[PDB]
Amino acid sequence: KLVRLPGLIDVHVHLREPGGTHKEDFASGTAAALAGGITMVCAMPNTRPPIIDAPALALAQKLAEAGARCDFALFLGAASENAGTLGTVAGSAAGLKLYLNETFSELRLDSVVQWMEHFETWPSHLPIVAHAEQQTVAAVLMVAQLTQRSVHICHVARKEEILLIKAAKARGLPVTCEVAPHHLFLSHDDLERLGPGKGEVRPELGSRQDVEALWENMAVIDCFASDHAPHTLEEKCGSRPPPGFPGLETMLPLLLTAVSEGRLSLDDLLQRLHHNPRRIFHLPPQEDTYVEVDLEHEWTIPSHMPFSKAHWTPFEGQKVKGTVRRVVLRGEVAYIDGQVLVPPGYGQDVRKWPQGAVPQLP
Amino acid sequence: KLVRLPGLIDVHVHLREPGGTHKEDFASGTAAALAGGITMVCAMPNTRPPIIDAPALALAQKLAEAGARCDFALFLGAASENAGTLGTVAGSAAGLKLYLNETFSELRLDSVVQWMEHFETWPSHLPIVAHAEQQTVAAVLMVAQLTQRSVHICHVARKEEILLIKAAKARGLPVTCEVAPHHLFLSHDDLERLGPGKGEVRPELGSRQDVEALWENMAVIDCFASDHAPHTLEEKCGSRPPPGFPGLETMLPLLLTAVSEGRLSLDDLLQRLHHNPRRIFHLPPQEDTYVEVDLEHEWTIPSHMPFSKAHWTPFEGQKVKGTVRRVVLRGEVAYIDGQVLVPPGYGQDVRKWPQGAVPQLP
Ligand SMILES: NC(=O)N[C@@H](CC(=O)O)C(=O)O
Ligand SMILES: NC(=O)N[C@@H](CC(=O)O)C(=O)O
Ligand SMILES: [Zn+2]
Ligand SMILES: [Zn+2]
Ligand SMILES: [Zn+2]
Ligand SMILES: [Zn+2]
Ligand SMILES: [Zn+2]
Ligand SMILES: [Zn+2]
Ligand SMILES: [Zn+2]
Ligand SMILES: [Zn+2]
Repeated sequence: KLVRLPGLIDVHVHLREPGGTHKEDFASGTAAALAGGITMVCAMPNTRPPIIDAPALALAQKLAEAGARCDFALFLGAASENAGTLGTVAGSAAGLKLYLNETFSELRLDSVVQWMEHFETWPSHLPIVAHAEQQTVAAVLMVAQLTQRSVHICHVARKEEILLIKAAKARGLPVTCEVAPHHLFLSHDDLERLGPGKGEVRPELGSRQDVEALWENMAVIDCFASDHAPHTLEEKCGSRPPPGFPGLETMLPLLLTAVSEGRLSLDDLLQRLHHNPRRIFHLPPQEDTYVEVDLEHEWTIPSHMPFSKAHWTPFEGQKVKGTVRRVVLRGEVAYIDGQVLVPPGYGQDVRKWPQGAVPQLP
Repeated sequence: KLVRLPGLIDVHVHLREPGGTHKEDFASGTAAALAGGITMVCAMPNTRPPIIDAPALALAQKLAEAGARCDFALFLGAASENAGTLGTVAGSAAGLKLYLNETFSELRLDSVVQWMEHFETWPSHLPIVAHAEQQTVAAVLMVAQLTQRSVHICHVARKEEILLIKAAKARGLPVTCEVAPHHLFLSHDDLERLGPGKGEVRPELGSRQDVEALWENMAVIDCFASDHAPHTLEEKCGSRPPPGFPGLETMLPLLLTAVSEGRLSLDDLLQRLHHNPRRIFHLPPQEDTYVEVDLEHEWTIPSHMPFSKAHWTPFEGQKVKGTVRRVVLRGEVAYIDGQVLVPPGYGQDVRKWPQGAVPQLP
């Protein structure tokens, strides 16, 4: 007996095209999404070239329309030079992404004044998301208040961060957040097995107390999002390991395992992988789109999942219960039992759909 | 320049059919919905016969399928005799409605033990909503905790209630709520004009401080819902006035006026009349469905709106800015500039759509 889920949405993925296609491309990363029960992805802008201007966005749109197998929206990235220049193209993006800490990105921002300039110039009705760790969460919240608008915090990883966000929500402030599976299912206790190269990720793996705090504060977590961040094993284990884990293919199995154990409900999961992504990013419905899962199937995560070009996973050896059996996307069988059945280019840019524009006052 | 909104959802309406069709019927009440920019309604069970058993639900379903012009879901009502009897039909309903205070209903419940029995027997994945005023909010929240599940509070009207819910949300409890337009836009100050018969409503009109508290605590309000509760003028002004206001045709114009004044954003409105109704009640998308509004049109609410058989309104004389110009429902023009263009029976029971079933574990 299979359970029918709606089309799940991952608001934080790295698909590496353009410029990093040995790590992943639209075709492989969206194959990984479908096999993970994800029918729509929002792709981050820290590509090569980075998606920080209209020409780069135009290139990325065509690459995605030609390669993606599931539907998508593309983020724009904030830079030290582009505030006030994105107004014509802003509504065509998923949102604007700010990189406020050190990670796998060249998109620095040297001053909180540059953050303020982005919050002041980006259209006020369109999403802003931030990589903002520890005190940076409080700092970007201050900027959001000074400019009288909302902010969404990416990959919340620490007790410190979730409690800060909790306090802000208690004061009625417009902040939402997401949490990635590795910050719920891995911790410092896994660093010995992973080793120092594989274990590199930003935000770093937290303590057991960090993990426990995120679970205890599930009500504060608006979304789950993988932060699928593929790099090859050679890169992860070489002389300058880049931070990040692949995660599209493992996210839903890990979370289904937790549902089966009573750690959260099926509804809690569907709020965080479907309804709340829709409402925070004003992402449209996908007609005739659903995911069939088998909640009884027990299996062990292998050394690499089938699709991501990362060809490794930090969750190797974990026992899970729940698997994706079938995905239907806009009336076509997209995935069955390990076979992707829609070609590169089947996926579409949801921001071009009439129902995918973010509503605004004239 | 018109603004395109998604199809709005009203999770709390009284359509009076069966048994009260001089006040409203499915055809007139859903005409009123469309003219108010509402494309899906959830109809309360305090009809004659009340929708408290499978035969009554079967009757109501056929009446709604034949009369409704927009899409709908039907609530079941809790009674003193039906706990544990609704399991076969529960998933076909919008949810289960508990009447916990005195109002226009015969659906009493004499004991909190009966509340507990409903919370214990109703399927745990399906919505429960309550008419629960003042301390009754705290009491039903206690029952929800004892039985380890969620509850949604209907028509929150008082500072006392919104602050209680706020405290519960700060403790991570699974409670949501809605607010009706008359508790945002009318107060004790309007009782002299309305008079004692027209002014009868449950919850009663609040003080200026109650109204101010709901506005100040907008972040706590998950949904707007009209509690469209039509009665004729003769009934409202006769010897035993029933409580309730019609409200489908005035809700969106009143709220658009508030958006235009900067009291809440367009997004705040769309969360509360579209995204949050969807996610709390697991209501499906409506394909090719949207509402076009004119935000500049100023007008004064007349003594009765065109469609509701109530043929009166408590908002008469209020100046509003914003009007519904066009509604498209599932690819057909449903409403233009005062003309309803879909017949009775165009609307469908969204719980019968494959995408309209509430997901559950096997
Ligand atoms: N999280 C990571 O460790 N790496 C991400 C970037 C990010 O989300 O910061 C990547 O793109 O590799
Ligand atoms: N609110 C009212 O005053 N009346 C409503 C019932 C209700 O929502 O309690 C009605 O059905 O007339
Ligand atoms: Zn990041
Ligand atoms: Zn993110
Ligand atoms: Zn990232
Ligand atoms: Zn939206
Ligand atoms: Zn009521
Ligand atoms: Zn209600
Ligand atoms: Zn009611
Ligand atoms: Zn749902």
